[PDB]
Amino acid sequence: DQLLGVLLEKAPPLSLLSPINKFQPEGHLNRVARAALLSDLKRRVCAD
Amino acid sequence: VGDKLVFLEALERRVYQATRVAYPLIGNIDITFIMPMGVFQANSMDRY
Amino acid sequence: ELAYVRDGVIQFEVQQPMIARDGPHPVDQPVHNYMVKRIHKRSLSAAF
Repeated sequence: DQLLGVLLEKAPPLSLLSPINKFQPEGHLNRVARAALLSDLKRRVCAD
Repeated sequence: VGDKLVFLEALERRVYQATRVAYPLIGNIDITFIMPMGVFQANSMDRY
Repeated sequence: ELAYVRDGVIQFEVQQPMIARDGPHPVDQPVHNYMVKRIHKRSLSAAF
């Protein structure tokens, strides 16, 4: 059941990331905006 | 409940018998700690 | 009639089947266990 764990291995963290990709229609932002979004995501993950 | 209807059954008491194999889907966090020496008072602000 | 009958025997069985669907447990070897039955006698006393 788990000896051949090729198909039974999928743990993508998306619960805290789904809104951040749903809000953006395209996501083509600048470097400052990308860095701010990354810092906000890191802070949210730390304070979860 | 609410507006959702998802099948839910007690598979813990029927699969793995709760005593044969370890429970799957177990995470791990590898964090590290740093302890800086610190800094001293500039001229006076060290006590009250 | 149980007074004239001594201690009997118990029915214990073990199974060593194959292994084909579960978590990745380490490979082991079939082993057997030995058990004994030691029951003492306890009784109080009374008099008039």
